[PDB]
Amino acid sequence: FNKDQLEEFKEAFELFDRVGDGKILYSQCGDVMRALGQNPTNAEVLKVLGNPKSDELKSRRVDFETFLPMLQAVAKYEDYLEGFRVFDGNGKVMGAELRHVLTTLGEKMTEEEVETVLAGHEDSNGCINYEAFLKHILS
Amino acid sequence: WXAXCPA
Amino acid sequence: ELYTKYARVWIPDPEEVWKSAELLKDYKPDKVLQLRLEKDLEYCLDPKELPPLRNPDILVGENDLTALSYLHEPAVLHNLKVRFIDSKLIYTYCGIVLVAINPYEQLPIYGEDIINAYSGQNMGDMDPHIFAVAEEAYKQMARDERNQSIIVSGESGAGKTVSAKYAMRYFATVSGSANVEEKVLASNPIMESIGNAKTTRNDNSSRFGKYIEIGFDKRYRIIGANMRTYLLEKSRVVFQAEEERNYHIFYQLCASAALPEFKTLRLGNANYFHYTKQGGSPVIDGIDDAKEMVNTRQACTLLGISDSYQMGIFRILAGILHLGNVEFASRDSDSCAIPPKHDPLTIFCDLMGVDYEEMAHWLCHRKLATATETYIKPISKLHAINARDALAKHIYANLFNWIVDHVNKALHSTVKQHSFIGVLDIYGFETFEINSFEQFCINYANEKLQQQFNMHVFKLEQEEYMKEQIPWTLIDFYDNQPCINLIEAKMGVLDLLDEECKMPKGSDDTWAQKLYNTHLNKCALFEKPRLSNKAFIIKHFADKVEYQCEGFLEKNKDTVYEEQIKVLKSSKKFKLLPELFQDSKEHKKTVGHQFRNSLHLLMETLNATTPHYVRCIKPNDFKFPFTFDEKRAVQQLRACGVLETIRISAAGFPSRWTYQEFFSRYRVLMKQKDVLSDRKQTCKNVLEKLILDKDKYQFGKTKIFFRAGQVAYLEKIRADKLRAACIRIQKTIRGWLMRKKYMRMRR
Amino acid sequence: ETTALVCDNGSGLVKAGFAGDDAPRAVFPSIVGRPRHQGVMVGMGQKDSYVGDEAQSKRGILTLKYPIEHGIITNWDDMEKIWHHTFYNELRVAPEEHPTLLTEAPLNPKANREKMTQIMFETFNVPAMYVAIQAVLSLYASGRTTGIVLDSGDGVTHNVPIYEGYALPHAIMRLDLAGRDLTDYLMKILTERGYSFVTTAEREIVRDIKEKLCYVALDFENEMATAASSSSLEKSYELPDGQVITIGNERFRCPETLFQPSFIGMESAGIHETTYNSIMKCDIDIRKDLYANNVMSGGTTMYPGIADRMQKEITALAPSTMKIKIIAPPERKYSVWIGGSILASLSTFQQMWITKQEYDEAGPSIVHRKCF
Ligand SMILES: Nc1ncnc2c1ncn2[C@@H]1O[C@H](COP(=O)(O)OP(=O)(O)NP(=O)(O)O)[C@@H](O)[C@H]1O
Ligand SMILES: Nc1ncnc2c1ncn2[C@@H]1O[C@H](COP(=O)(O)OP(=O)(O)O)[C@@H](O)[C@H]1O
Ligand SMILES: [Mg+2]
Ligand SMILES: [Mg+2]
Ligand SMILES: [Mg+2]
Repeated sequence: FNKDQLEEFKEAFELFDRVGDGKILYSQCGDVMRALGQNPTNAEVLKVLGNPKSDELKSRRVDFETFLPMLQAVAKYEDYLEGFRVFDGNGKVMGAELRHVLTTLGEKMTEEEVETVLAGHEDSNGCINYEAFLKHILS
Repeated sequence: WXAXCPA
Repeated sequence: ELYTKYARVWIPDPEEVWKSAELLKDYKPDKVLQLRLEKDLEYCLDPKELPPLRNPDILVGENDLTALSYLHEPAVLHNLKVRFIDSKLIYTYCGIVLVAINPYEQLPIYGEDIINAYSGQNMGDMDPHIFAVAEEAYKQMARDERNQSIIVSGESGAGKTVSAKYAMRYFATVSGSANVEEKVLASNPIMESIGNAKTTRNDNSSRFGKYIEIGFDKRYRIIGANMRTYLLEKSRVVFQAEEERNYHIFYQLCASAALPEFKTLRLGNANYFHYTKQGGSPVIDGIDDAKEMVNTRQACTLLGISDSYQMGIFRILAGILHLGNVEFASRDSDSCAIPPKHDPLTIFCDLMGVDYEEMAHWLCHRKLATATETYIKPISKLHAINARDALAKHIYANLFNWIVDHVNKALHSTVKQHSFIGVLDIYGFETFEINSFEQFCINYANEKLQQQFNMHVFKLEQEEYMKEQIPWTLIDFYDNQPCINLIEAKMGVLDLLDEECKMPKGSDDTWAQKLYNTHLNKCALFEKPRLSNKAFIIKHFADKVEYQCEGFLEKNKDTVYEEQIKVLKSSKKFKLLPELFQDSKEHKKTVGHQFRNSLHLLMETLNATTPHYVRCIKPNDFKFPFTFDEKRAVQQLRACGVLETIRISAAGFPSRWTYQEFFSRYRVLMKQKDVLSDRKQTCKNVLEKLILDKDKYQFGKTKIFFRAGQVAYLEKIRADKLRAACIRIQKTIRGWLMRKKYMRMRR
Repeated sequence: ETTALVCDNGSGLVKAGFAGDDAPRAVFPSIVGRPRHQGVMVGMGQKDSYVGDEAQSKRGILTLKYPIEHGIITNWDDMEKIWHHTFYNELRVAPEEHPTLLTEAPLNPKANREKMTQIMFETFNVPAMYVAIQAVLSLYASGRTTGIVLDSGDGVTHNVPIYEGYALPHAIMRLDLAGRDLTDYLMKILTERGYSFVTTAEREIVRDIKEKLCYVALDFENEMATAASSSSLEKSYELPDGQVITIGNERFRCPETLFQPSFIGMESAGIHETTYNSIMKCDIDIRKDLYANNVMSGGTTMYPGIADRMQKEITALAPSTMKIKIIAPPERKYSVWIGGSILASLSTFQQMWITKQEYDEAGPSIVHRKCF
């Protein structure tokens, strides 16, 4: 990251500081990393966080200078399509099945997150054009 | 028998 | 390998036979496995086995145990248990066999709506139900003029009676005309009176096979039924071990003795008579014989035994009890006599209406008739007591046959019978602390049935294989014929027992010696218990059982002197007594030889007929509704032989799939160019990729077979891919969720 | 399925039947008749020779031969006629289909066993057969593994001690006294009272007199003094023509010759003192158990009082403190057959048979090693 990049990143980090001490919580680290264009799994996030225990993950605060190596480490299409074609082969995907798998397998999300990302992309049959939705979530 | 007796 | 981080396995436990462990860290090839439990364990892998794997959870709970990829004791037990406890389904296809766990409770699953749902269906499509067996028999009888049989097996209390009851009710519903089913049911309390006994493990253990034949007219209206019986235990009439009773009827009769009619019999209490006395336990908890007497006589009356005959029956039974009390004084080594004005014999002669002097004479002498010349000669007290007891046994077995004939007269219907379906209730395999001639016979019968079952399953699977055009040889046949030849064949255990009965100064010591000399290392299935010269071990299909010699020469001996029968035939007091005999080679036969011959007539009946099997299990001893115990059931599955059936099908090709449904399942694995619109050749390719050995799977014309491992691979690999795919999508979606959170940051 | 034939050749009676049944279903004398007179009438059914109950019926015109004398078969063509008659006429069963069990006395010549096997395989084609010692079979019949058998038929008498199912071959005794040579003496003493039975047909009448009226005296000198001193003992019997004959001391005096063979001019001691000498030839541990069982077998032991005379003088010879017991079941005439009927039915015996294969391979020689 260059100085300009470091300045933009610092500004973004400070926006996530909800206490005014110039720090975020460990549990926000993943959110900030994803907001900067990385798409790490919770496993990758916990790995760069050092697999913290519940107490420090929920209340220990780190400033930008400590976050930055973690952002760096995290930073350092055809598979996405085949992954969606798993759940297809007429180019559609049930809304119910995507909702179930995202809320029940892997790193399960909340129903509100899934409704939010899925809002407006499924038709009356309950089918999702997954190439367009993928372009949407990659934009 | 054959000697010491008739049968 | 199949063993990985967060695999699952079963490990043995003494308080429930098997318990589930996760594999805490992967195995690499020896001494130890690291295990995690519902807490944490490290476990010696020991000379040698790995612990059994656990099936992938989609398979668990599906109707047919053969569907499970891993076939082994704890997966079977688990599937039965989760179906029984969680689903509360009681019926399960093991292969062809229906397994029916006794629920100890009434259920709504029986009724005409269900019956109409089962009518016309194949076995496979609907969930297993006893009606789904009755329907198979019904339609196969429609397809083919061949009669059908249903075979119901297990320790009594497992509910073989109720399982027959429902099959009959199904026949009565699906086609109609007429009363016969209720008339069949009403026979049971007399059959259970004469033919059931308390045994150390059990009450109302039936000691005989019972075969009900249901006949049909050409339009398959029920005509009526006739009842046969086989394999009646006789030695129980005169001998009991500790904590056994004699057949119930003797005790019901003794407890009646205060009633008005029986006053003439001079019946005592049941500890008085030598044939009731030996067991130790006149009374049973919660079964009270004085009330049971009413049920017995009522069932006689519904089956229309005249109240003239009903008294005759109790006359004969009292005759037998009184007979056993007759006692002899020896007055030489070679001779004996009955002490004068002996009271038991006087009462016996009164009851049987015979000359006391002729009974008293014939009990102690036997008559040997050459062509011209006849000699009446004395006999040892030992022989006099053997003769008396063979007479008691011969009376009882004839009385039993006569009662069964009168019940047939009640059930029979004159309209000619086009074909029949027959239902066999027969005891299962038996093992106790002590094993004796009764167990030896019961286990021999079960081996012969288990052979016939192995034959039928092998035939069916062979014909399905060539229907699918696969080579036959791939199905081995597992054959217990060498054990049957151990027991029955010449110079067998039975043949040497029948020899040692006639041999001079035969004894169980000399009999055991003859066994060892004949078989001890000439055979693999026969072994001597290390510490004893008195016992021997036969390896049966289900288990090794150790038999004590010490009873068998007492129990195997029947011989009846014709003089003593002719005396009884002369009795003019009443008609039933000469009626029993009405009818010299047979009178020589030993009890083992009579049993071996009764079993041939049974097998000759069943081989006529195409079987469908039921097995019954008794999941907990204390009749707690809908409870299951691992430690009881693991025994009973061995006794009923479900476990050999399974392990013999665990070798082989236990699993089978349509190309359609396999492909539908596993499009997930398949690269879109590698998918053709043809299912068959695409999948024939894919399986060659996914599993090395064609040895593990065969392409049948319409179905894919696999060996027991192979479906586990498919579900494991499927889950591996589907997990990865989810994680990869999921994180990137969280990328956009953080975009929306930056939009939050602007708000 | 297939059940052995059991046949006892004996002398006098043949007795035969199927194994595993209670008593022989064919019994008849082993006697061959040939007619000796000129035949007058024509178109008669007149016949070369007759066997068994036929020859008894016609005996007035026949010469009767016994083909077995002192347990040795003397004539072979006669014996084949007797066997042929047994299987086809008495039992009516083809000998191809049934193993056969045949019985013999001990210490008789080996050629007897050889030729008796050769005839059974070659002419009858009996599929398997066996030859057994008469005395052994009496123990099977009487339910014992131990005893000394005293056996006397017509012809040979013999003793065989057996202990726990082992024979003791050096102690076996054989004596030619019994049964025929009693009758041949009874004819001579009856001549003293003025009756003459010479012909072979008359011998059968004397044999019937012996079977009916003779008995053994407890004390021989007391009863001779008594029957000298009274007519109380004296009985009369009716010949086949209706004459009547009266017999006194001769009736006890005949079977006494079993106990004093010097009457007929033999050397040996009587049956009590060969029984005792036989027990004396055994080792001293067993003797107490042989004295406790003496099994009498065969028809010449049927006379009334023969058991009580035996018990009395063996108790005189024996050491004073041992019980002597004589076992004499009323069956005993058939004991050898009943014993063989038991033996031929045992499962353990089905490996013992000489089978035709072994004979065809090894010839008549085999019998001596495989049997006894
Ligand atoms: N399919 C079933 N549905 C309902 N109850 C059942 C079923 N199978 C067994 N039972 C119960 O099992 C209990 C005992 O079975 P039952 O057939 O009466 O044993 P039984 O009288 O000893 N006959 P048996 O075991 O052959 O000697 C009864 O209370 C039944 O209700
Ligand atoms: N009741 C009897 N009393 C005395 N002697 C008899 C009696 N019955 C048969 N005998 C004689 O015994 C001999 C037959 O004995 P048996 O056992 O038949 O001989 P074998 O064993 O050779 O056939 C003949 O002398 C016969 O006359
Ligand atoms: Mg029952
Ligand atoms: Mg019941
Ligand atoms: Mg003889």
